[PDB]
Amino acid sequence: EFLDYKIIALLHDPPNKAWVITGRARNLTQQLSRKHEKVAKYIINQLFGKNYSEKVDNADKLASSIDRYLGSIVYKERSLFENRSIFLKNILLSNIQRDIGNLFPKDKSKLDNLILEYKKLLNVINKTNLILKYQLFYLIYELVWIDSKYENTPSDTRNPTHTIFDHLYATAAMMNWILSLEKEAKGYLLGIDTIGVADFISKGRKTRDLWISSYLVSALLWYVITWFIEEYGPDVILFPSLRFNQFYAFYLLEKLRKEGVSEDVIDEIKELITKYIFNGDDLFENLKIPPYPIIPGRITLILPGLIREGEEYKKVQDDNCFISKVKERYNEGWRKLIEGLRCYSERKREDGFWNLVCRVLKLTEDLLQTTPLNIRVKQVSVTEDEIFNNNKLRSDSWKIYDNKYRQLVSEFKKSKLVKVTPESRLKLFELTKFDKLPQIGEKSKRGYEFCTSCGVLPAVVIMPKEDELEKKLIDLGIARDEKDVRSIKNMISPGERLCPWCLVKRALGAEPRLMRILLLGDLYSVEKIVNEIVSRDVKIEIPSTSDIASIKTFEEMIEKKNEICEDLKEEEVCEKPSESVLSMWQWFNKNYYNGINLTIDPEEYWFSEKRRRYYFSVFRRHRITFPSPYYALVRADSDYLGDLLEGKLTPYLAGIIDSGDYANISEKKEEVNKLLEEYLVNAGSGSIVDYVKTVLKCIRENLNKCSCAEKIYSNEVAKVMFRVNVEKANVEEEVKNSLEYFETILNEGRIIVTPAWHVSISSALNRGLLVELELVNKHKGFVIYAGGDDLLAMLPVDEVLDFIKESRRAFAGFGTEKLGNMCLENGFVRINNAYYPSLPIVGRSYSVIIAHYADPLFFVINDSYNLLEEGKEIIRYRVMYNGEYKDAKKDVAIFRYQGLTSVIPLSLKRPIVSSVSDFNEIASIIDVILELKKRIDEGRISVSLLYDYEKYKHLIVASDEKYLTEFLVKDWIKRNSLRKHVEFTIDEKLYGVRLTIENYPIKIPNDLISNIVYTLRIIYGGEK
Amino acid sequence: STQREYVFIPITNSITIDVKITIGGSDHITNIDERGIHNVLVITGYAVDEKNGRLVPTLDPCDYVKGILVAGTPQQAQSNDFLTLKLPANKLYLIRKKGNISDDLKIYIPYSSPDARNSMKTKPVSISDDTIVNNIIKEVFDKIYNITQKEKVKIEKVKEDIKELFSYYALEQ
Amino acid sequence: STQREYVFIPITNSITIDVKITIGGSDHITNIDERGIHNVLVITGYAVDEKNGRLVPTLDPCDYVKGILVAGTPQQAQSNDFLTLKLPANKLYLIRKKGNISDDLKIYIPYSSPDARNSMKTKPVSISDDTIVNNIIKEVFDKIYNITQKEKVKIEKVKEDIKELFSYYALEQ
Amino acid sequence: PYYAFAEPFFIHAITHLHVGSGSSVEEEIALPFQRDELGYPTIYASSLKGAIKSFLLKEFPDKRDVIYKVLGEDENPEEASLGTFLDAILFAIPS
Amino acid sequence: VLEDSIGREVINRSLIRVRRIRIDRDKKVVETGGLWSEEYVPMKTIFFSVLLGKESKESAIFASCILRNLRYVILGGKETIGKGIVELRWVKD
Amino acid sequence: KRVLIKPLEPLMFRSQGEFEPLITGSHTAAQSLIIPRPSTIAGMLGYILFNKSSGTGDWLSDLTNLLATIYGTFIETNGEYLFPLRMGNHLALVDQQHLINLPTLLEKEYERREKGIYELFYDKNKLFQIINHQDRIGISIDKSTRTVKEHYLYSARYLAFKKEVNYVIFIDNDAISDKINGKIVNFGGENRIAKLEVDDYKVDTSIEEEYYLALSPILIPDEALDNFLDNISDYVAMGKVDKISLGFDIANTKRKEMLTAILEGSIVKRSIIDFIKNEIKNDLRYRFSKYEKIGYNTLMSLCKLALRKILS
Ligand SMILES: Nc1ncnc2c1ncn2[C@@H]1O[C@H](COP(=O)(O)OP(=O)(O)NP(=O)(O)O)[C@@H](O)[C@H]1O
Ligand SMILES: Nc1ncnc2c1ncn2[C@@H]1O[C@H](COP(=O)(O)OP(=O)(O)NP(=O)(O)O)[C@@H](O)[C@H]1O
Ligand SMILES: [Mn+2]
Ligand SMILES: [Mn+2]
Ligand SMILES: [Mn+2]
Ligand SMILES: [Zn+2]
Repeated sequence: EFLDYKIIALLHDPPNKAWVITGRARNLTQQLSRKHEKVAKYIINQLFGKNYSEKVDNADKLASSIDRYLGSIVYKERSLFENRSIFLKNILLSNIQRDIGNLFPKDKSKLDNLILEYKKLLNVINKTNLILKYQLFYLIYELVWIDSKYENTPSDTRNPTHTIFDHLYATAAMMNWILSLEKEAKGYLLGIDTIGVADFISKGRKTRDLWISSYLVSALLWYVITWFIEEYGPDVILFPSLRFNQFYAFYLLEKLRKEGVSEDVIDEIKELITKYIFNGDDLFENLKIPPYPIIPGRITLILPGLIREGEEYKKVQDDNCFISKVKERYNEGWRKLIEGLRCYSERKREDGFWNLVCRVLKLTEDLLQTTPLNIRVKQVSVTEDEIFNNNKLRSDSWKIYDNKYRQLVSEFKKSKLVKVTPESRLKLFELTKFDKLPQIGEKSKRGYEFCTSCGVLPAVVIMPKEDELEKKLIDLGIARDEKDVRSIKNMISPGERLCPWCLVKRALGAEPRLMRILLLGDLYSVEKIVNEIVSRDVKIEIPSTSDIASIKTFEEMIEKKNEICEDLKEEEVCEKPSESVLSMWQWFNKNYYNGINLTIDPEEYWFSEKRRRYYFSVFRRHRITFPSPYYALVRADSDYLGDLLEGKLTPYLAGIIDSGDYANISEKKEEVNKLLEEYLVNAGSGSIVDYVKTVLKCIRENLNKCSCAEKIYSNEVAKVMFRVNVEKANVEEEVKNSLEYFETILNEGRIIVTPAWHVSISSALNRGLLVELELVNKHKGFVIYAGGDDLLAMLPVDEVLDFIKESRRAFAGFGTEKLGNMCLENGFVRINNAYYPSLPIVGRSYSVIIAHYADPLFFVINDSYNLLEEGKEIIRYRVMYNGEYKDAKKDVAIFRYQGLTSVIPLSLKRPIVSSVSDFNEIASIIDVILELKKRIDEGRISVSLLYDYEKYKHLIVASDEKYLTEFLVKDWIKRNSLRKHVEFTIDEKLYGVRLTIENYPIKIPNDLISNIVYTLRIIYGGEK
Repeated sequence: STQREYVFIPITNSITIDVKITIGGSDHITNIDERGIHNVLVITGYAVDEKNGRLVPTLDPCDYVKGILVAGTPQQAQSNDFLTLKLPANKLYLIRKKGNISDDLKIYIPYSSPDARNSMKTKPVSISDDTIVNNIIKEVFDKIYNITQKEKVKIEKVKEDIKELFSYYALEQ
Repeated sequence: STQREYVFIPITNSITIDVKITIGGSDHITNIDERGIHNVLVITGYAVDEKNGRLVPTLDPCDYVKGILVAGTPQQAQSNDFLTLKLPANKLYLIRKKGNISDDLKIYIPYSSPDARNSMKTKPVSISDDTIVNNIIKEVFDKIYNITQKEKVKIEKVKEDIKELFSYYALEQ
Repeated sequence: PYYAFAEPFFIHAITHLHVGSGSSVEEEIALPFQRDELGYPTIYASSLKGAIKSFLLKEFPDKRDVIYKVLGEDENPEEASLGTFLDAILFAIPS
Repeated sequence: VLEDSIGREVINRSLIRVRRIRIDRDKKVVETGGLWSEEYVPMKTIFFSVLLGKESKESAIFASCILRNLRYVILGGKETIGKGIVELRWVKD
Repeated sequence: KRVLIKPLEPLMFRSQGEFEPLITGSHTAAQSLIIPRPSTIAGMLGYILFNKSSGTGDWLSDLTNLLATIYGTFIETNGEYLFPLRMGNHLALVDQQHLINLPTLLEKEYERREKGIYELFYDKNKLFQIINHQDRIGISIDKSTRTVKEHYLYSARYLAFKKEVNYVIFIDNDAISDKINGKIVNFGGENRIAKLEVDDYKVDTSIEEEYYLALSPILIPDEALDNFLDNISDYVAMGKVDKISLGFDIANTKRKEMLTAILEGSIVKRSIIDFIKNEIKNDLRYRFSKYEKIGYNTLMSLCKLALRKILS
């Protein structure tokens, strides 16, 4: 029968929840006449009536931690520990609050207005797709709340840690478990992590191969979870939270466009999507796909013990259902994609290139059966024996979701010890021995001619070398005339050998619209997607490394449009843009319709050999700086994000409680017991903070079980009797459970995780994603992939220090400008008065590679990934912890340039932020290096400054006097200045900073002040 | 804590009658749950005394004995030929674990002469002679866990996987 | 016709006397050619007490000890209590297997009771602070080795490869 | 067989020498020499072979056959070379 | 033959490490970012290596008349600065 | 019995495909393997002992007409046998004493196990004390302009040896102990040079245990894959499975075949030794016999230096 009434699980407690409690004027409490959910009941008008006996006695106590922080008697009675004000504390930082103010539904009329806005978007849907209205509501319930200006509320002013939405979505996520146990029995946790993504992304000549590799990584997982989001609704994914998800919103309004919905209500929500889920650009309507791959190849799911095909939900039949299901769904996604590729190819047997796609797909189907990228799926289960006592929840029924989650991840660790590359699933013995290998091109005089993109698989298509290609492609199976060469040579550089998987990549990159095949997912038939793709022909141009090395030159040529193309207009440069092309590269769209043909190939014009005499002379006469061949590959990631999601303290002190300090926490007892109490006391202003710190004074110094609570029960029993409507007396035990929970935390050494924790984290993660997206585009970068914590973008070597500074400060949630509609503010993200938290306590590392535009992207990507993953865990710098110099691990910026390395710390305080004074210390050295870079450009300081510091370090390190080191650096700068009197004044907190290493081939100066000059040498080598 | 006895599971039964308790305490060591035996204890450096079943401690860090940890009293005929140690449950080599530890478990251990009368050499051994399998199942494996062949209807996934999982080292002495 | 004694190296002066005879036997199964301390013995499942240095056997393979062989007798207030076993010179574990195979390996190891009155919370360590190296080079590594002071001219590298060739598991109780 | 004969030689610098490696070392130098694993200067066998090959191809601009046989071929049509160089290890620097 | 500890200081002291400059002709002043540093190995330095050769009837000619004539060759870059001349003495004395 | 392959200078063992100028607008590059695949050492020893009219199309039938059962390869610094140890993409040289307690270390629970593997691959690792990749960027110069060509630049990360190091392989035959001892081989790629040393060295082989160490890539019959990749966690404890190419043969000038293998340093459980025998036909046995002959399916006890083939 029909079940899964989580629509009220999303509404049981309204977003008007904190003002109706401790009201200022008390109007809605008298104009609606068991106290405050009256409002939500009134809000229940669009769908089924509210069930009150299924989501407050469970799945609300189990979703968030408030049930265990406050106590299950003060949690519900909601009146015995009060406060006037209304704050909101960052989940990771209970230190900084907010001033909520009052822009919320007060009148009995405006609430009707918001109901009407929900209705007009939810009244055009019928009831045959019962699940589709819940689907769209899951997304727009917050977008409408914040679109109309309304600041969002915490779960309770007694503990302002979770925003009202994360609590709601968390109750909904737990409802998957609670329905599945009020029914017969089950409860599930499904995790999926793609095997070796770093190796897969590092496989491609052109950037248009990295882009589609990452896009496939995101899209295959999107295809497998399409089944779940349509089956059990969207709120089945606990990572990544799809509340601010571009892929999800795209799929959602595309499915809404499907089946027929008036194209007048589709816009009312498309504007919501384009403004907030995106940042204010609807190019995904002009590209027909979400422009950025943003799905992390590692997802989680809360699965219920139910299944369909009884036309409704029946109990699952076995305990191997979802593993097999996701495996077959994944392989099915890949096979559907390649089938659509072959269909779209046959639809264009002309154009040469697609003809080759045809005549190689038909030859290698038996080799394309295996997906180029496999996954690794684990699951953990639970039964009502664990969260029930035949009448209610158990005590320790809260520590279940943790113990299961902590369970699941451990399994992954086990499977991780063995890595099996995808190329091993093939069967290449009879091919590579008995010459059965299909070979479009020259049969290699030496066996079988390995590929050039993946470099590991035998190549199928062997483009000849560039000696005389036109007479070399016709007499071979590649071409048929002189016309196809101008389109085959357009996407296969002469000389490239291509494997089946690498050629499939090249073909998908020829036009990135077949990806919809996977983005929609059993939604349209493959032929229906292809027939759209073959209907419109708009070109999607992905840059190259050369197009990004030549950014500043294109810029300088749009500021001299006519003058620099007077002598031109015979070279197809000032040629008028004749097509309707567009790119996911925002800087490209910003130009092109600025006078210069940005579709040219710098490899063909000035990065070429037969030419560039012409172009050098041109750039010379018109005061144009001839370009540099170097771009910069920036890669980022958060540190100890797994440890974070597991609730550890390592993200807080990254360098002290390292990873083996949880194999035995007793050796780090002092630091955990200081930090956890510092956080717990600091979360919840109210009237309970004193109560809580008295509970901790009890726990502190191992005061025995309730042999001490008599010190504290007073502080509750004196207060429980401030209210009379309290029905029964239950204060004899709740004060015991409270310190039992607090001792549980302080003795396990980590905050116990709950679904609220996870949604609150992995929503801020996508918000930071949306922020860094607009950050990269500001610095003329090109986002290959950027999902939450990670990032992989190609920028010019000129705006990489600026970008690192800005992106680091923004990841903490602290900036200066608005980034679209995400107006970030000192640890929060203000979307038009809605304060969502951020990740200020989390450390983020960076790995910049200044690479020649012609370096092989395979090795560049491998070295970037290796530098990050290795250096971030092997180098230690002097950090101050509670006024005491210790050693730290993470938050470094590792620059490399063909043999020059440098590391730049970004924390200098091991708890990176505990106040609001810290938000300027963030990456405060990168702006020092910036200041120094803007002195050498102005010619005030000489570049000898970088080749002179050594004869000053040998004296500056043996020194223990600050005011002497200051004179010494001033003299090192004085001796190398060119103008009257420069002023650099290094901040004197960098002196004595000691970087170290655990004996790796990375060479690094042991002082930050020398890493600064090495970073400058790297940057300037980038302009060579 | 409730004490436990590591009993190697050899082809002989000169250890079968040493530990008595059937119910036990607040836990169990193995768990017969349709996957096989669980929490098999492996002691390295300690070969087996085939006759007069005991743990002959060699200094080779390579010989491994396969047995099981049984619950409770050693029949009180010990404290001269056996020895007692209390481990945190983390100093043991348990194999394909299922159950849950109690973070503290009294362990008793046999011991034989270090055999200064014959060259301490060794050979391997495996679970063959399919009839002697059920003989040790019904001799001691039921004297500790009698619920075998009683509630479980399966005979292959728990009862006929020992054929290659139990392999110990006999002195030939 | 060759009996050796197994001696360990803690940071404690508790094996200050182990043997009644300054040399004991008549051959050396251990060599020092200034390049390394060859043929040093390690055993698994044996942690060590510091004061009255006694390898208390905890059967955790993650607890070992690196100790050298020397001939002699355990003060003859022992040898009825320490371990007395013979090995066929094919099972003994040896680092830097460059030395001699005597084909006759009797060995006496400090061996005590597990004494289940506490838990065996073990603790490893690596030696440093050459004063610690020296207060045992005095009492052991020159007491048995008249070879010392003969080639001891590069007297440091013979002592530097002492550091990364020895590590045990203490109980800190 | 297969290196039946060997000829060692000293490479005595007549002028200063620079054999670059890009910016290959963490040093105060922008164009360092070719370093060993021990940081001592060296001349890679590739540089030595290429330099002597290029020199001989112009100092005996008729033995192209012999030099191409021993020191290998340039164009794609090739065959096993039959004389190799070992990396030049620094012997003695002046002081 | 110095000890390895002081040898790698004396030697790193023998290596030439110059700073070079690129001058703006119209004002005879250094161009911004027109300064770098190099590293030559001193005159009279000695390197050692071996020519390993198989026997294929070209070696009998190569190693007999080509090699007998070689004394000076040019190694490495910057030969306009005159930084490549070197002399090959064969170990036959 | 034992053979020491002492490199005279840094060596290059490429592992991937093209290393030549093919795309006009990009440099090439390569990276060396720390331990040469046994195909390399087999081919070297074969090059030493060659007859010029045998095979011509087999490259290992006639090669196995020359070699004994080559046993796996590992490092030896100063009598300190270093052994490869591989995690997912992590490769470390660990001494012997850190492999004994290893099977128990991966069967420990979560934090203990991860701390152990971390200190092993990161702190008790000795790779970076003996070997560091030394990059060597080269160029091609066209005589017309005396300058680098159109991006004819290549970066080959060589293998620098920070100290006296050999490679240890054992070979059954003794008649060869004199015909390769003191030979200056052309070991490895890029025209590098090594020297051979031979001395009789008794090594114990016939030993069986529960956990083994892949001293050499364990080849898979290319049909048991679906029977193998499904239940991988039941055969290898830690390590790396991958698709490798057996190399490049000289007599035919062809890239050798491609086989899924279990790379060096991986830890295989005993349940695999029979499995392959259970999952191999009668003539693929005749082929993998030669494969094991040239040194591929080599194992080693984690307790003692006891080598063991698989199909033998
Ligand atoms: N959509 C994506 N596009 C590109 N890279 C991604 C994407 N999602 C995740 N990654 C990266 O892939 C890696 C995933 O973590 P991890 O799984 O440890 O790496 P892996 O390369 O997948 N290897 P493995 O750990 O064995 O699965 C990280 O480097 C991520 O930043
Ligand atoms: N529990 C988790 N859930 C989801 N993603 C995770 C989890 N743990 C790690 N990841 C992500 O998986 C990829 C690789 O994680 P990884 O970086 O290896 O873990 P980490 O905890 O971030 N430690 P670190 O190496 O310091 O970064 C990145 O996308 C991580 O953010
Ligand atoms: Mn992964
Ligand atoms: Mn991370
Ligand atoms: Mn990692
Ligand atoms: Zn390929």
